[PDB]
Amino acid sequence: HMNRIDLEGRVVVITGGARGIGYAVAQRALRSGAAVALWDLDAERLARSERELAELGKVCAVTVDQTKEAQIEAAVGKTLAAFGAIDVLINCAGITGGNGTTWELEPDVWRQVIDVNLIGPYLVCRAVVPQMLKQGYGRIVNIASVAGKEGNPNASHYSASKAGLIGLTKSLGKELATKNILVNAVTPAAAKTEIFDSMKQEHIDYMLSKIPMNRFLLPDEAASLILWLGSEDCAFSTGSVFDLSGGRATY
Amino acid sequence: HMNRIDLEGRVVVITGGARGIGYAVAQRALRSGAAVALWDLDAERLARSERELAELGKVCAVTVDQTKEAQIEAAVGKTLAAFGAIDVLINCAGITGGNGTTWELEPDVWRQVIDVNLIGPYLVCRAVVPQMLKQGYGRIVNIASVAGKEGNPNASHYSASKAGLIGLTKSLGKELATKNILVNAVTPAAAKTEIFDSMKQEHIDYMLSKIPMNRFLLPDEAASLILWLGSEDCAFSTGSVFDLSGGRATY
Amino acid sequence: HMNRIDLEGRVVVITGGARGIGYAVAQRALRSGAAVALWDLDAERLARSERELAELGKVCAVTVDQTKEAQIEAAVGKTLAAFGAIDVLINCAGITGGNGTTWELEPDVWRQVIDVNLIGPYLVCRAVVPQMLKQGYGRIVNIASVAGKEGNPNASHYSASKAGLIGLTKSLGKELATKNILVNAVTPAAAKTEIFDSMKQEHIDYMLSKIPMNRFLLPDEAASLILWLGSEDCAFSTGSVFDLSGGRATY
Amino acid sequence: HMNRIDLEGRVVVITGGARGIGYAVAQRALRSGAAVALWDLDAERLARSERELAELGKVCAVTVDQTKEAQIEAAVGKTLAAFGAIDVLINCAGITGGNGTTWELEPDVWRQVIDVNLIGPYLVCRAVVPQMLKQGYGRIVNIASVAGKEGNPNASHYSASKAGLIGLTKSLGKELATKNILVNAVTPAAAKTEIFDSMKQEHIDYMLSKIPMNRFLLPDEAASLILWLGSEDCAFSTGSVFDLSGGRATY
Ligand SMILES: NC(=O)c1ccc[n+]([C@@H]2O[C@H](COP(=O)([O-])OP(=O)(O)OC[C@H]3O[C@@H](n4cnc5c(N)ncnc54)[C@H](O)[C@@H]3O)[C@@H](O)[C@H]2O)c1
Ligand SMILES: NC(=O)c1ccc[n+]([C@@H]2O[C@H](COP(=O)([O-])OP(=O)(O)OC[C@H]3O[C@@H](n4cnc5c(N)ncnc54)[C@H](O)[C@@H]3O)[C@@H](O)[C@H]2O)c1
Repeated sequence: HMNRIDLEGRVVVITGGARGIGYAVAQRALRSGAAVALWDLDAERLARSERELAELGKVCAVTVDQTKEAQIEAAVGKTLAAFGAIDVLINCAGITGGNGTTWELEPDVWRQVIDVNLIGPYLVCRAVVPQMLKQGYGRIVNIASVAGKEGNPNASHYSASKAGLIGLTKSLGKELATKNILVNAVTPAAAKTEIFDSMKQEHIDYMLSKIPMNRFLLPDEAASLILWLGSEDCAFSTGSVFDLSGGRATY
Repeated sequence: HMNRIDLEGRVVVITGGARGIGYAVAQRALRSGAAVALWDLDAERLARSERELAELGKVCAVTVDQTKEAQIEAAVGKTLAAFGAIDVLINCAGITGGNGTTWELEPDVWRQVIDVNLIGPYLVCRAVVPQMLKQGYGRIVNIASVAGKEGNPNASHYSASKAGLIGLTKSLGKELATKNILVNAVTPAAAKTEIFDSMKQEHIDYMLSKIPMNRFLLPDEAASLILWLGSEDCAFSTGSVFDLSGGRATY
Repeated sequence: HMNRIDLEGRVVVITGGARGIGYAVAQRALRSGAAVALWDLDAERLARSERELAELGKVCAVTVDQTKEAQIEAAVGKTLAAFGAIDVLINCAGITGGNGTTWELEPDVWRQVIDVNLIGPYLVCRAVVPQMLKQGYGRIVNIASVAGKEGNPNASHYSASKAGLIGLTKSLGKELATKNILVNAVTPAAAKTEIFDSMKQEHIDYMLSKIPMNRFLLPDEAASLILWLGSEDCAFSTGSVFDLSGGRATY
Repeated sequence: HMNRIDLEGRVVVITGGARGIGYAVAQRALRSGAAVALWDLDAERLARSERELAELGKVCAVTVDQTKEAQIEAAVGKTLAAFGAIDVLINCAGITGGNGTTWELEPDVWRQVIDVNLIGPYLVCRAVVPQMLKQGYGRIVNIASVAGKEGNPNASHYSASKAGLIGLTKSLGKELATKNILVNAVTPAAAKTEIFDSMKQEHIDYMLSKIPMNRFLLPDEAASLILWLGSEDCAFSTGSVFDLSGGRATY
């Protein structure tokens, strides 16, 4: 009994599309009638995901490091050559940077998390917004985290980067509010994906204990809301934050 | 290009269903396959709305003052006799109480706004939750306001009541988080309905000036998100607040 | 090493002044040079508290039920007869209403908590604000709770009442923003106003598990911030919420 | 009638101390009995500010780029040689980065704002926290902005950097909550640190239209709250955000 999201005729770019939440978003988008451009850093995994997802619809895989402007420019070009538009942008491709106190983390890792998780979505938005303006239509969905609302201990870099991504979402949504391009963020709690391998077990336990629903988020459940925000039904919500924390968040 | 929300086989109670946002929710729910129990104080208008909406699906109209426990009990009984379940509850039936400073409003009007807008949804939830527990399923959607997030000047009673409704939503969602009944609120900005007749023109202008999208909310747009929250696709969001303010709200 | 708050020549009304946080605020206000009007329900506890506090400065004990307009009017008159002004209003008369799920609490207790915790501060503000407008100066501090930010399970009435009090604070602060009367709320965690039952150590452990500082708030610590908000140095903060949750709150 | 903040015997580091809010904080800290280490980039402005402030108490001027680990290490050493401790850290070195839409700002300016406004305070905290842990005491105050709560249009980099700084504050406060080092942020509105161009009265009117108090924040008013958060009376607030927006912020 899933809702039938209407993405017919639309083109959806998904960063981080090779695995995890991004891959589940790709599956649901293809089942909703979209063409999907799957953007990811991991060229080998991306090839396997492309061939799996092609069974569901039109897919174009693009290898891109979303911290590098020149690679993003080439990715926009390849996407437009395949499909002719970018109607929907899902920024999904973050890293955790491991766990440690603010003063014990390595500064190069702190900077890397800010680069991948905050600078990256900024650079992708900078490249894609002019195309959405050209179209007179777009939807942008930034995948943040409940950590960006809350400031998790032992995850200061991750939390600051996702809090910053929420701030970017609020500014960009207000800049585009009269231009038919709506821009929102989602705040998931932990979902059991491969990103768990980059964290300490005690941090995973901590994240679970704070969830009133008493289980982790499933990627398919995340995709339901993410693609709602990528659809025309999302019509009067912009610069806003939509929660996926299983009852945890208090705002 | 609207999404097809799957409410097939479900029963939706809508308070305030005779007009405005509640009526638009009823239309969309019927088009989504739900049976609708339309609850409202205005017995005459409710009869006209029932006969209009019956063209779209199964409708049972129920006259009820949602400040009166005994009338709510009778309304639950009438709804169950018609349709056998209450799967979804949309609390929509608020009043504004006019406009004036906190110290110049009449205390009886201040109390009346709290009664209708906060006590009322509490009493309806109290009566309906045991039925949802009996079913092993429910969705509750409380229609608050951006005023409940922000505290509008000259609307202290309305703002306090809607802020209180958000607090109730957060408590109730956490109480039910392991019971398969998810509970969320929405925060609309102003929509041009008959509720405008109860406010001063300068307050209407104030509300509009704060909207980055530069227009009012349409009832049909509100219904898209309200019924998403009333669907099974809403799966890992509870005790949460979903915005409909056209870019205004900053949280 | 406590700060010396300058309340010299100011008159402070404290509701709930005979007990708990209100009593600690009274002690600190007298030590800061204020005259204090202690407003409370229990004439006997008031008389005892007045005798103790008179050793610190000028105190007027006022018996008043802050849910009753006529008693508030008599209380304002008695305060003005004693001291000639009301410069600062501290609303600290809240009750908890016990604990239970939203659908199992008694409706009359739900209503009583709304009346005491939300209607009461509204009624006191509506009587006191006109006096502050005559003076051209005032400070209002509403004691809310972290429950008003978060929606605690099994405390839906308490949480809704405190969330509503925060909404009132936001509206009233904006109404008075050019009138030299600043209006703010505080959100304490679990405050150690009472030694709990010797059999509830498990529940005490649970409450402390939500507080990163791993102890309860002391009333004297609350009074430091409450009276800062009651002082002239609070100069550019209004309609705002100041946290006292020991690291718990995430906004 | 200002409060007498007790900073007797304490050492306060102020980044951005030569100008604006940082200079006003220095004046108030010296008047409160503190020794002040003024940290700033401009040796010339630092020397002028040091000469003026030395009339109020003990001051050590430290030339440091707070984006450079090696310079921060030299700055901590010079501060400890002069004064023997760092009890209080005020991070007040932010830049605006100009204005423009998200897609038209220069990426190197976007990165520079993140570096100065988010990476810099992180680097200063990582050097100073170990010293506060050796002392068994500290207070950290991060000067953020209302833009970090709200996401101002045409200031996406500034807003994201300040939102990220708030996230860092929340994580670091919780990491230190049992270590006697409390960590909080302030959110000023438009502060009158500089007289704006004589031709921008229309833009000044627009900024003031968003502030209910209808004037700009004064640096000395900001310093009252900033140093309260730097004092022992700030005792049960950590990982929190204290507002200085003149009624604008809605959380
Ligand atoms: N998984 C969770 O529990 C969880 C919780 C909260 C938020 N989130 C967020 O959701 C998003 C998806 O998480 P996930 O669990 O699917 O993660 P994941 O590790 O399974 O997948 C992330 C993907 O991003 C790609 N990627 C990383 N850096 C990149 C870069 N510079 N350029 C391009 N691609 C890059 C990786 O190759 C990978 O395929 C992330 O932004 C994450 O922060 C996840
Ligand atoms: N319309 C807006 O601009 C706007 C903005 C923000 C929030 N909201 C909220 O959305 C909801 C719907 O607003 P609307 O514009 O459709 O209002 P409306 O005035 O058009 O309809 C409200 C309905 O509620 C009914 N009602 C009132 N008191 C009742 C009671 N005690 N018991 C039962 N029914 C009762 C009325 O008869 C009416 O049919 C309200 O809760 C309102 O506060 C509306």
